[PDB]
Amino acid sequence: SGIVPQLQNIVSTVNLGCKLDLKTIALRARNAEYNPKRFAAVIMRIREPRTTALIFSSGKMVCTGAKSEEQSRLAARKYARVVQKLGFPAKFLDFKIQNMVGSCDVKFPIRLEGLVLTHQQFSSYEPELFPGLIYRMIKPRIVLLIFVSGKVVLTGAKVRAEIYEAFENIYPILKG
Amino acid sequence: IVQDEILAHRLGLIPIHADPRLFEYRNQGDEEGTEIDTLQFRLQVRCTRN
Amino acid sequence: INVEIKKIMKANEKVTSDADPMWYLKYLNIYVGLPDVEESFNVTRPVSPHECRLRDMTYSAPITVDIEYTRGSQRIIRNALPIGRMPIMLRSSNCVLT
Amino acid sequence: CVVEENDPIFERGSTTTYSSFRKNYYSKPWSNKETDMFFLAISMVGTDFSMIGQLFPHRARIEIKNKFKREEKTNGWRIDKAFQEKRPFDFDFFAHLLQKVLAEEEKRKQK
Amino acid sequence: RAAQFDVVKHMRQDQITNGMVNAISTGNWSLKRFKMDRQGVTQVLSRLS
Amino acid sequence: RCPDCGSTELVEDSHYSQSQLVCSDCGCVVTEGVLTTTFSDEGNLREVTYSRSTGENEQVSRSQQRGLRRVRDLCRVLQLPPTFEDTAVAYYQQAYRHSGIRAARLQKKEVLVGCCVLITCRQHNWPLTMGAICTLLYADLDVFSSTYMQIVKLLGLDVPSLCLAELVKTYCSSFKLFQASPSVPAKYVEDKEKMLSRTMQLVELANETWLVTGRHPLPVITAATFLAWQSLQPADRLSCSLARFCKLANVDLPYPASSRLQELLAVLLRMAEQLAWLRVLRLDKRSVVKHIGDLLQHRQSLVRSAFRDLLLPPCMLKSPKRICPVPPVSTVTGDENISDSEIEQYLRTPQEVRDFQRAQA
Amino acid sequence: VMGPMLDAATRKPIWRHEILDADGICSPGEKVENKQVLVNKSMPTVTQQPQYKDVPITYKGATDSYIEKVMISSNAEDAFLIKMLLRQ
Amino acid sequence: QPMIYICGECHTENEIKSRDPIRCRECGYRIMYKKRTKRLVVFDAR
Ligand SMILES: [Zn+2]
Ligand SMILES: [Zn+2]
Repeated sequence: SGIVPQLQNIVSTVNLGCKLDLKTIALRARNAEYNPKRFAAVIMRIREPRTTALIFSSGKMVCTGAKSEEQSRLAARKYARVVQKLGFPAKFLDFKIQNMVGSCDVKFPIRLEGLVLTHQQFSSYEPELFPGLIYRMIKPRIVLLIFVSGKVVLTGAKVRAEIYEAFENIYPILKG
Repeated sequence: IVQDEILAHRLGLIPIHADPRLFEYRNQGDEEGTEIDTLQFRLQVRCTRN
Repeated sequence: INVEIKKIMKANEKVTSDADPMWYLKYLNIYVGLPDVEESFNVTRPVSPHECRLRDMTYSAPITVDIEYTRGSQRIIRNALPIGRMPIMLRSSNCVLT
Repeated sequence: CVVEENDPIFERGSTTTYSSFRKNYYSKPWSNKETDMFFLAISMVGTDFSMIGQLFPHRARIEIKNKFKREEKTNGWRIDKAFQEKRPFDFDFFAHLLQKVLAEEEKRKQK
Repeated sequence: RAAQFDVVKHMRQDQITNGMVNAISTGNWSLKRFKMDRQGVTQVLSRLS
Repeated sequence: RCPDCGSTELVEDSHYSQSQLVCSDCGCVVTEGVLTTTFSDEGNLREVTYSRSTGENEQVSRSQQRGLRRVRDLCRVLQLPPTFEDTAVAYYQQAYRHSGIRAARLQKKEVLVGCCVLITCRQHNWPLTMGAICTLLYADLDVFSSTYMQIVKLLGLDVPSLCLAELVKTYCSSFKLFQASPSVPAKYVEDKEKMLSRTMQLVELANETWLVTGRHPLPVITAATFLAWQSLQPADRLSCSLARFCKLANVDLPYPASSRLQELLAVLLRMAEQLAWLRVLRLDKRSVVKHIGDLLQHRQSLVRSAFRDLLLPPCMLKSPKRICPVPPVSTVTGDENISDSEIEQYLRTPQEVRDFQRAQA
Repeated sequence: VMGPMLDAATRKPIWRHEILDADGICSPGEKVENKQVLVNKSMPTVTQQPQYKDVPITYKGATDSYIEKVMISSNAEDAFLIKMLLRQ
Repeated sequence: QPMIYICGECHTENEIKSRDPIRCRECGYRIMYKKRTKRLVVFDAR
């Protein structure tokens, strides 16, 4: 197709294997937010990889904003080190990529009605609510937001190869 | 607008100036008709605006 | 359709419930209009009685009424709200044949 | 029984209604000095949205979150520059600066 | 709910229409308010001539 | 078949008020006489359905009964045929089979009723915007849309596309410009058929010029009917505006419609530059409406010439020199740890901890 | 409505489906005899592939009848109403 | 196969296929008659 998508967001979770005290980690950290009146989790933000993490007292932690799996792993290790520095036996166990969202462009307009007429069983196009067509391909289980501008957003994959194959499979459908 | 059966009945009542002695009775059946015992009259009228 | 229906509407112009007082539904004026057909999508269209005979439908006119009510103690007025369909007698005042 | 308390209003005559499907959450705009004081509050306290929302009576929490996200997306260099420099927590001078900002916005509204 | 109820959301328009249609077609009139039970009020118009 | 010869060429032919089976080869019958019910008993016999005769229709919760009655009154206030009511109640009973759907609040059930009647009208080519449906619901449109997306993701039923011509036919008739009521001057009255045809031509022009993709249809329809009303009499209607027209028609105007109108006007300009007499006349955004009919006469060649010189949102039509800029490849992570002073920078000092405790004490 | 069931032996419609047109509806102008279908109606039996059973409108009559007109209309319920006016 | 019909007011030959909304161009009438057949029919003058 001559076009390679650009991964923009990576979501991955990791278990620390130990209990945490949210008030302690929120009290001695400058980048920690904790408001138990609304949300019972700690929000932290690491700047160099430009990522944001959610920490729960049950020992689970999740990261968002990464660009690749290696950056997500680095952010998870940084957060584990931060938790360990606050007097907690945090561990880096059960790390697996949960979700990835990427963006791309085709550089030509796309008729959002021909797609829903030819691929009705794979998409739910409603211009009355949202302008972008929502395509749900079942073989890789990928969700795609398509616009008249040609730029397409892909989500639901587990590895970069899945995003690549989804894009290379949806490209002839958009071109046709 | 005139019915087909009524039209055929009206056409049947129209007399023909043909001499009957020069023709013969059609045999039983034979709807195709022969030169001796039948005559054909064509009526084709297409009404249109002036 | 011109006098008696207005008297019937005036006899039951106001209807209210016992619970939640200060709430009411007040009828102002009821109209019968011209006979139409709801064949078109949310669109009325003049239809002849012969077309109603052919299509096996009814030859009626939409009975509408203008009203005023209270939703949240804020009085809201409606100027054109259809409420029924009255079959139109042929050669009547509102019939298309007259 | 109420006496001349409500006024007649014509609304929704039961015709084809436009599908809005938009809830434009009203948000107070951001000024230049307001952006500067928000940046200095971030540099002094960190990324604690609760404390920032507490010291911003003229703002909201969701507005602060949106502003912080847009800043991280656009001016990450200025964000890192503000995060590198530190400043001790000030309370009295902070209230004096709040009163100064109040006077400034009052003068702006007078214009 | 705090969502104020209004009659417009329940103004059934098929009630009177179906009542009139049935009373004219079937020809049986049952008025419980007057206890009137009549039959054969409406008849099919004879188009013999 | 034939009992003697075995021929299976048995034909059903009606005798003199008698039905029987007979073979065409040997003329022998195998079964004569038929048993049919009399209408004298047909009017006496009562109907029995499968659900009521199996035990169903009795395990109907009060909430399910309320939901089906809501479906009934919703399809009745719209004056829908009984087939629409049957299809809607069938779709509701089919969607109520899920455990996650039956266990919900009244708002969820009401927006489900709304989405069910929406799907019902979408099936039989009946255009109906979601706004008119949400109007009759005691809920908001955002949760309605969320539940719609959820149920179309869970069920995956057929959802036809909203036809623009039928939507125009439904939307143009709502205007009071066709009747010379005392609330509107006689100068604004027009014919319904001509206005409908002009609006249909204009919305077709918008469809072929990328003005129905992404944007809501109703503002485009309003802009088209406004241009049609203006072109029907520019001598006495060009001085008006879209707000004046919507106020006179007693219809809530869409907010982006005017902007959409502008875009359509621009399209007209891109057409007016192709026609020789119009490009010599040197029209503008205002004086282009009076020739709209002419633009609709040869719209095909005009839009072909315009596209040979597509339509995109103005946000991206600013000559973007950097399209999808490639980020730098920085997938490195060092050996095991890049640095440790970051942790010392992110932690709170005892003075900062005391200040935080004193601030919200 | 199914088309006329043509006989493969003679490449012509059967005596029962003789008066039917290409659309399965009897065309005006011809004569109708006893035990002849006017509309080749077929209805589904489900209410996975749909199963259609034939329920054609046969003409019960001792004498022959001639078709004067065939009116096809469409109601709001998408139901096609077909009315044939037989003349004797 | 081109199936032809005649409207009720304009009386124009309209070609529509199966499962189409019964309508007619340049109008809105919904009464659609079928044209007379082209087959030969024999009548008796009795
Ligand atoms: Zn035999
Ligand atoms: Zn016509």
